[PDB]
Amino acid sequence: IVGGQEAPRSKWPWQVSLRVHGPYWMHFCGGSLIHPQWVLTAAHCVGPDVKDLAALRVQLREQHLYYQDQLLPVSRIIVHPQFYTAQIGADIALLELEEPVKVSSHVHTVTLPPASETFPPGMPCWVTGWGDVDNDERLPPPFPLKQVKVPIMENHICDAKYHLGAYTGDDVRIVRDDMLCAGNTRRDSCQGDSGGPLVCKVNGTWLQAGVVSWGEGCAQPNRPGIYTRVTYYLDWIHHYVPK
Amino acid sequence: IVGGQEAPRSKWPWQVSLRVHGPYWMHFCGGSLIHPQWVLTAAHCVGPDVKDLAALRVQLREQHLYYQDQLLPVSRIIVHPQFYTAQIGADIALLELEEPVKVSSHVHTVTLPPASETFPPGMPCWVTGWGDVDNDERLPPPFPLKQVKVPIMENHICDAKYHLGAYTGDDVRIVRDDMLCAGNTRRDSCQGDSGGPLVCKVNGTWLQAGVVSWGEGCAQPNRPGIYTRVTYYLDWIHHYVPK
Amino acid sequence: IVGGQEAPRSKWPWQVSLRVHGPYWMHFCGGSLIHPQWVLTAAHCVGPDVKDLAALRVQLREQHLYYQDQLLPVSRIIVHPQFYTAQIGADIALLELEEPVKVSSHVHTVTLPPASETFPPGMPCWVTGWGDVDNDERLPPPFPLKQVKVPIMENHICDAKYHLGAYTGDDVRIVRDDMLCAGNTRRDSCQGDSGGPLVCKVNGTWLQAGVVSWGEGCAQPNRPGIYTRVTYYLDWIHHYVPK
Amino acid sequence: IVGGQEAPRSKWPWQVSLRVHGPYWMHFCGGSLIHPQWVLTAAHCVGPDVKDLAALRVQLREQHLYYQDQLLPVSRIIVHPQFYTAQIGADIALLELEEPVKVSSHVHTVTLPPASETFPPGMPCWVTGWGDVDNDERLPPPFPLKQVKVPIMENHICDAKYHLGAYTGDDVRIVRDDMLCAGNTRRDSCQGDSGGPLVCKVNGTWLQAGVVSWGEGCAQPNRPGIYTRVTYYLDWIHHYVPK
Ligand SMILES: NCc1cccc(C2CCN(C(=O)c3cccc(NC(=O)[C@@]4(C5(O)CCC5)OC5(CCC5)[C@](O)(C(=O)Nc5cccc(C(=O)N6CCC(c7cccc(CN)c7)CC6)c5)O4)c3)CC2)c1
Ligand SMILES: NCc1cccc(C2CCN(C(=O)c3cccc(NC(=O)[C@@]4(C5(O)CCC5)OC5(CCC5)[C@](O)(C(=O)Nc5cccc(C(=O)N6CCC(c7cccc(CN)c7)CC6)c5)O4)c3)CC2)c1
Repeated sequence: IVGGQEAPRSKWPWQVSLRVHGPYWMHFCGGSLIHPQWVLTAAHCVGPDVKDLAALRVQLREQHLYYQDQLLPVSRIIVHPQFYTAQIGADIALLELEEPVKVSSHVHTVTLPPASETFPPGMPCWVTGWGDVDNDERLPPPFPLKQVKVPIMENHICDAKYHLGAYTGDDVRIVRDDMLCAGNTRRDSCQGDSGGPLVCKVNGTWLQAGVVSWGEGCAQPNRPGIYTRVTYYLDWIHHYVPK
Repeated sequence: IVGGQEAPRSKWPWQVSLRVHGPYWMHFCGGSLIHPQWVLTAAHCVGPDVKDLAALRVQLREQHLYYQDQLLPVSRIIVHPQFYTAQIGADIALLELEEPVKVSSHVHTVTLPPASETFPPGMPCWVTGWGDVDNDERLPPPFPLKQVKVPIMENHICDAKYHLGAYTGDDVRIVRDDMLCAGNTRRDSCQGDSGGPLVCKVNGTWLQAGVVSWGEGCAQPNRPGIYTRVTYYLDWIHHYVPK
Repeated sequence: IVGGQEAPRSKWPWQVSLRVHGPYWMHFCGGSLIHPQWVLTAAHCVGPDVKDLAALRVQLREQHLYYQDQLLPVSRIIVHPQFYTAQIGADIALLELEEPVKVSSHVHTVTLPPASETFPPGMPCWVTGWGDVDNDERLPPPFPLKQVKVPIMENHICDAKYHLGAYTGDDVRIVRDDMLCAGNTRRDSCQGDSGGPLVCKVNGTWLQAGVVSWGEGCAQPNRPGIYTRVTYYLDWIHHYVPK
Repeated sequence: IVGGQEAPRSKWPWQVSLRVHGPYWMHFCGGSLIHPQWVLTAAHCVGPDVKDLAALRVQLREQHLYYQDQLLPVSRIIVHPQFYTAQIGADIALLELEEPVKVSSHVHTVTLPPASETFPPGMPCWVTGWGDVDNDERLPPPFPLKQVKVPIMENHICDAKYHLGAYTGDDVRIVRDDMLCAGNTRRDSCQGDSGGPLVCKVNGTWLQAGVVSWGEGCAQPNRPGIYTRVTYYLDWIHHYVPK
């Protein structure tokens, strides 16, 4: 998270950290608890090549990575079959947990938006995670969960911005219809935030609008952060995740 | 180049080295001289973001990088407008030199294929460059130009290999019709070879079939190297480069 | 620490962590609390060049680095005047804190040896710290304090091992009389343990025999760890540190 | 070499490069040809631990490393038995070549000073090599031999300078009597120059005054480069090297 600050302990009860087996169970991506037994993340965190389920675990909301881990095994990785790279799209994946989580005030699910939900441009939304604090700058120990408020932008404007200073033809699309953009040169998601949630409080209720997916670096001029647009994939989500 | 040998001095008179300004004019991609004032290379070497032309030079064929440099400045970078990433495609670009070079047996242009040539399996094809000699393994000093003979694999066969060990659905095409595949687990291009030529000998004349573009790693199982298919982009090249 | 285990919370109440200012207050050496206003450490951690005091803090015993920091500023760095490099010797220094700390069962001083104690082989001695767990292998998050029991080797025996596999003449002393040797190819201190304590239990009271100083690598054949011999420098310590 | 420039091809005919076996025969230290069959270098290049002679080779004067190597095997490494570290001293070593070199105008020996030679303070002397061009800044390809003129300083002044900004007692010697200092914050030797020569033209004749040994970094304030003083070790040199 670039430009953010450390979250309050009572916020973001759905944030999860994805861990890979090595010298220690290292954080490599975020995710969100969308059902007691399912985590929503980015395909590129876990694909497109098949990975060993035994080398993946999930950690539910922690204020500081690694301090009090209680790592959870995964029973299935479901990567959207249309995924090959983030810039092509379909950058979305589910992780089925071995057990359903017992939810509490502190750890519980996020609400998915209705299909008809229109997150208007400029709506203040929040992105969270334990990623880099700027380009090639790791989050320091003790690894606090960070948050930053990022305004939604229209795809047409996000696409336009990505063409400024690029050779790509102005009619050749960069920001696809299954993506969603937010952020600016002061506030953005970054590497290691991928897979985590972009949430908007709509009339009092938090909804997950996006999954951190890509961008050209972090908080660079005319390069806002790009997310997988949750409404676009609700039908695929609900093919696996009970409603 | 993986599994090469050092090229003989008399071979590959069209090979060029693209240099970026820093503590020294460092090689980052290859190219090919296709006219006395024009180099063909990969878009991803110079795009999709617009670069300062002053920080780019071209070196004509050299047997060892850096030892006898005579760097040439570039007047225009022209990147295919459909280009955004190598995985999507249109990974092709042109550099116009500030001056026409003088040709000789030593240093001369490569012939572009006619539109009809498909370069089927069994064609004798070579890829050349100053790239890594294996995954994350630099070409050592004195940086000789290397070559390797690479077997062509039909696109559909290549596409199918790319799906092995992947989550991506089998009907979601990875290897696109503007690409071409060549190489195996012994013989491949690698990072720093990008933008260089894949040339095949057809009725006694070397024709540039491909531009080194991407792959999953270098000489990895089921992951042949991928090249931009030059025939696809002849009309575009001809918008800029004279007969 | 090589071949350790994580220390129990109730052990080693004198262990401290020395921090340097940067993107975060990063651990670079250990120390020991020998009086409420004084930390003992290795000269090479803070010398021989004079450092900005403002860029140095001390952390009192912590079970995991960084998670619950309460950093303390230092008023004086006092480095043994004979010190230039750890191989020459006098690898010993004192930090005076700006305030006296409050002691407890949790956090308290270590007892210095009487001048007469030699710490011969077979004494039960432990070394503790937050250093590497093997050569070029960091302690992973969550950075627990580690301990390992290390066998003492008499100086002359140690000196003789240091000559094995070396060109240095056998009568040119390597392991000096102000050093002490402990450890083997399973059990050793390592980088980032420097300045921390080697403590041995003598008639029911833990005495600090040594300050982690140097070695050829960590747990390498014929290369036990080398510590500054605290008895050697008692008079110097007592110039500064009260009874 | 810091602050220098590329040498003329006709200068420094005695410079040699020491090579270690790996992915390529990499330069790691310099040396000087002091007899047709002997190279003078620094002990720390090849010691104090014993190394495999099969993994060492010598390269005679090259204008650019690696371009035209003709590597020579070594028949014996003689490390001064008083050597353990550069800061202690005796940082001098000989390498006996498998064959005597046929000397020429281009490649030939340097003259050793008489024992009585006094290189006065301020005498302009030259240091050469293929080392770093500043702290942690490698010499770029194509690796030209560099030179820099460095004035000799008296040991007493060099020692004094190393005490400025240090905790080491002003009467505790840092720059020993078997060392010699030269250089300043604009001109110095650096890492990878170790083992090479410091030469002074005395009344028309080049003599080797020093062997590059150590310093605190390169071209840092009050930290001139430190060399092994050749006159000090003439008797040891001439114990092995014919006169
Ligand atoms: N043997 C043939 C041959 C010949 C020559 C060269 C090679 C190479 C090709 C590359 N390669 C692969 O294995 C490889 C394979 C398949 C796909 C890819 N490409 C990628 O997936 C990737 C990545 O995006 C994944 C991590 C980088 O790598 C590519 C291919 C060459 C570079 C790329 O197309 C690429 O780098 N994409 C890209 C495109 C646009 C922006 C960014 C970028 O700036 N990022 C940093 C910021 C980050 C981010 C994360 C979270 C949030 C934000 C928002 N602030 C941003 C997103 C990525 C990255 O895609 C690489 C190694 C060998 C092989
Ligand atoms: N298991 C016990 C244990 C516990 C804690 C820690 C460890 C470590 C200890 C260090 N270690 C060794 O293997 C080791 C072993 C023996 C000796 C040494 N020391 C050295 O020889 C060295 C070097 O000087 C050799 C390269 C660095 O390393 C030391 C020991 C700790 C650091 C040192 O004392 C040291 O660094 N010396 C030093 C002293 C003064 C200046 C410079 C320096 O700034 N240099 C950079 C510039 C360079 C230079 C080259 C050419 C020309 C110039 C002139 N401009 C300068 C010279 C070195 C370096 O000596 C290191 C790894 C494990 C082990």
